[PDB]
Amino acid sequence: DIQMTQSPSSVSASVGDRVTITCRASQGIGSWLAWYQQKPGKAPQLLIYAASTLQSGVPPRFSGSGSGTDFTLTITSLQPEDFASYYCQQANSVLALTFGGGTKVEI
Amino acid sequence: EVQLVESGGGLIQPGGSLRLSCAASGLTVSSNYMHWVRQAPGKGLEWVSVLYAGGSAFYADSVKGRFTISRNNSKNTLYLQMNSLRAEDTAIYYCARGLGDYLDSWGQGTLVTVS
Amino acid sequence: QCVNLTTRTQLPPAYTNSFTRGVYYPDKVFRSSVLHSTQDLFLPFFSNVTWFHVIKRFDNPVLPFNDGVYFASIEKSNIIRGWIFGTTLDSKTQSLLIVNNATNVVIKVCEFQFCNDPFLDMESEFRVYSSANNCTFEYVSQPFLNFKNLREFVFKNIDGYFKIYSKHTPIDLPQGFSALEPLVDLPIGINITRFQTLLALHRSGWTAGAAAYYVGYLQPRTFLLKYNENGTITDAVNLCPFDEVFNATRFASVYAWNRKRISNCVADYSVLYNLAPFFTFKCYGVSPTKLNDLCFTNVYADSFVIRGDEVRQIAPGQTGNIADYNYKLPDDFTGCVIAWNSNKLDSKVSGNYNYLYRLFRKSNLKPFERDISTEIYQAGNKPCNGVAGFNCYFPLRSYSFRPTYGVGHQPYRVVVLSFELLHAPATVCG
Amino acid sequence: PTESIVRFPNITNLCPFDEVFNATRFASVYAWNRKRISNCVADYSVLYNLAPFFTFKCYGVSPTKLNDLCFTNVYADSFVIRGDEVRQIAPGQTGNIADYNYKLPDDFTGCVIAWNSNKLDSKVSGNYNYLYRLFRKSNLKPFERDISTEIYQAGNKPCNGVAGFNCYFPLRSYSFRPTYGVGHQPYRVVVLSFELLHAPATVCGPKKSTNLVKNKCVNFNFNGLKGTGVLTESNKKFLPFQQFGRDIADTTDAVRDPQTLEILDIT
Ligand SMILES: *[C@@H]1O[C@H](CO)[C@@H](O)[C@H](O)[C@H]1NC(C)=O
Ligand SMILES: *[C@@H]1O[C@H](CO)[C@@H](O)[C@H](O)[C@H]1NC(C)=O
Ligand SMILES: *[C@@H]1O[C@H](CO)[C@@H](O)[C@H](O)[C@H]1NC(C)=O
Ligand SMILES: *[C@@H]1O[C@H](CO)[C@@H](O)[C@H](O)[C@H]1NC(C)=O
Ligand SMILES: *[C@@H]1O[C@H](CO)[C@@H](O)[C@H](O)[C@H]1NC(C)=O
Ligand SMILES: *[C@@H]1O[C@H](CO)[C@@H](O)[C@H](O)[C@H]1NC(C)=O
Ligand SMILES: *[C@@H]1O[C@H](CO)[C@@H](O)[C@H](O)[C@H]1NC(C)=O
Repeated sequence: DIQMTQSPSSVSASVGDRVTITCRASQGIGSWLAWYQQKPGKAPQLLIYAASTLQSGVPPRFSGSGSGTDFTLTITSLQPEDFASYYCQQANSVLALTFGGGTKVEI
Repeated sequence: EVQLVESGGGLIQPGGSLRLSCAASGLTVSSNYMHWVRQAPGKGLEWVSVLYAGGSAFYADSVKGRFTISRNNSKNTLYLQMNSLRAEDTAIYYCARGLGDYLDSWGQGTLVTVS
Repeated sequence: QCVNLTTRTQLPPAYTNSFTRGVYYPDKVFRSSVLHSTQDLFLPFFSNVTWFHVIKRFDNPVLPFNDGVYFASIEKSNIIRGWIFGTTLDSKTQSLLIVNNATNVVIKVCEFQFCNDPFLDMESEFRVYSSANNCTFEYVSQPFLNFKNLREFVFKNIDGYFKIYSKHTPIDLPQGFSALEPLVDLPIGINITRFQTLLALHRSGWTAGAAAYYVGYLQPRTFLLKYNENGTITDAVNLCPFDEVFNATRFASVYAWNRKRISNCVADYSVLYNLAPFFTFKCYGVSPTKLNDLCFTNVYADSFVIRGDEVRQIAPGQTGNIADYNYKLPDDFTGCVIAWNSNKLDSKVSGNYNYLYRLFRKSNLKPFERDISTEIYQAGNKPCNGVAGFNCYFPLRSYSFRPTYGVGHQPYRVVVLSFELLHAPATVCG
Repeated sequence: PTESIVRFPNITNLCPFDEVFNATRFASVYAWNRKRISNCVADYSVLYNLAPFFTFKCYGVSPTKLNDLCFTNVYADSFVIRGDEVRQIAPGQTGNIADYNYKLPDDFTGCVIAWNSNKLDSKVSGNYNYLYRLFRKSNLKPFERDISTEIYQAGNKPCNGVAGFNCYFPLRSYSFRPTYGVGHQPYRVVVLSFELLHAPATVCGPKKSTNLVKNKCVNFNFNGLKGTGVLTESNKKFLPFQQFGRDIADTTDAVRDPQTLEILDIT
């Protein structure tokens, strides 16, 4: 019924650049988006929740802005420490979260 | 200040019975939702299983059957049990905890292979 | 497998008198030298029957079976074979099939798919039905069989009984009197409202001989029967203002659903039965058609706003977060739930935070119970005194509304009507 | 009035009556089956030693007089219904069940048998093996089959199939949970309808043969009909279909006994 997809697949950029990674949704989700990181061989970590707020302990680098469909993550400076994957989480009334593909950032 | 431990990995034949353990540290599993997630090599996360805080469990269309979850409050350890598995079902498994519409707690995993 | 015929000739039907036809034994009892009166479906004297002649001529029309039929047919060389009784004559209904071949007589009822023109054709061709899949009742009976032969048949369908009447005797319709003894009683228990006959065609091709049969109607009339010593028959003679709860601008909270009690009026369900915007009419226990007939002693109304997901999840066979920690339906529910889209309103420029619902609870919630979610929630070993900690927080959450959601991801105006049974007198019955 | 004269019609091998009872797969309430049972032993007395009835109310027939009446026509039916609607089987009762699926006529003779089903017909999942009818434009004739698959019409707008609001499915399933409730527990109902008509008996109970005695004023029992009188042959001839006769005063004066097949005038 619902499926998540991501147009970018592998974007390479320097520290002073914008990755411009977004997640495409067929229907509109209102401020219920979260972005995670997948480190190869390491446990995942939290970045944001509900696409408007910031989780405690997360450095102020990952942000987001979007009402229902167009969500784009903005990074002021691309640190070398957080080089992992990106995933978009959207849910209906029940807690049925949906995940799409992963985007890899390389030097 | 939250951590999770998992046990039960090993060698399991296809179409067999395997039991998984997830002991929460510092949290009581009877007052919050349990979450399961998979990370396949070269793939991403997707729904596995979520246990409610009460006596009910939610499954997807493909995993509607063959699954039976009976948590134990004596040791605060989550239990996952299945009776049949396929060749495409092997990856790393994580038990997780979180609030509504987003999950926070994570941990390590146990790897199982079939042939 | 059927073959259409295009050589049929159209002629107006003819009529024949029915002086002394349509008399049978009222019951299996026997009486002698005594006059007895019965109230049963007979054929009144000096009635009107329709003259059908077969000779090419292949008049096989279809007539409705309003009441019992009297079948009189002068017969030679075994022209007619049987009759078809059925409502619509298709696989959607059960229809009879009577055929008497060269060996025996079989009575089979199934979902026979009769073609436009069913007939029969030594005889080795039977084009009557295509196939059947779900039928059980099958019966096999003994063979019942210048012109010199006449047959009389009377078929009645009362109390789910199919009684056939047969009489064989040697000989326009001749004038005379004869008996008609019952032969076979069969409890088919099926609805019959139309009938048609069967004609057999002999190849040379498809030739029909000189045969004729009569179709008559039966009417209730008392008759007198006279017997003798030999044991034979000789001769016979204040409305509720529902617009307030169905057109209110604002509703209550999801968790704090409003409780209302309105009574002392009549139930005019046809007012909201013909409304345009609503499309959900799910009901359990009591059918909506009967709902305007029976009397209910309790009427309850609920006022809350929620999307169609909870409208579909209100059934007790499925659970959910709201269905387990906020509001659940009792297993013995007999009411109905009505919801409709309200996308024209309740959508401002910014999000709306006026509706909240519960998320976490220790156990299940008893139905139709009022609960206030204002205390802090604890999950770890150490509780908090209202502190928004890592494990301790407020279960309540806000709502986000935009005009660009999916097909079913929109809030709906939901009203719940519940019916209860009690020994108290009903305050609303109309 | 010392002893009888003739015996009841000859008995044969006992019918497989254990097939209709103790069943594992019961038919639907609307798709009930019919079968013919004849020419065998009437053994309804063992049903008391079988599982208890608790719904053995009958109208017009005694519960323990079935041995001596020997009804000639049987009608075995398989019904499924909940425990709340077991009291709706009585005739002259309205309701959706008693007007859309099956109803009892006023002149009905006999009674039905129902019993609890707590041990079987229940599992962890819902039992969706039985369906009923809820919507029709007309009522029911007594003892009339009703197999419907066409969609119901609700309004002037035609419906090709299922609709959200315009039309509804006429068939609905059953929800039989183990903890649903005792009042909603499904009950298996079997129908045993009689005729109470003087007919040539083809099935009867196991009785004792009696030698024929004539010209004696002793009592007799002809197919459950009692009386006193003398037996004497006459010159009247009866049709093979006809069995007995009646006079002007509606008093039986003749009977057709099995096997021997003589006149045996009552008085
Ligand atoms: C029978 O009906 C036809 C027309 O339907 C009429 O012409 C004829 O006179 C009628 N016969 C009798 C005996 O009433
Ligand atoms: C003839 O009828 C008997 C029973 O009436 C049936 O068993 C048999 O199959 C029929 N034969 C043909 C050729 O239709
Ligand atoms: C009717 O027959 C079809 C086979 O053509 C079968 O699939 C279906 O289940 C049957 N229906 C009933 C009620 O037996
Ligand atoms: C009645 O039967 C007797 C012999 O039993 C016979 O002589 C007489 O002709 C019969 N009556 C008629 C009207 O045939
Ligand atoms: C509610 O209002 C609409 C139009 O505003 C009207 O068509 C409808 O009949 C009203 N509801 C009732 C119950 O009168
Ligand atoms: C029916 O089943 C019960 C189960 O215990 C059994 O006792 C009884 O004998 C059975 N009925 C017959 C006629 O065998
Ligand atoms: C039998 O069919 C007729 C014609 O369609 C209909 O009017 C009548 O209501 C039906 N009877 C039953 C009991 O369904």
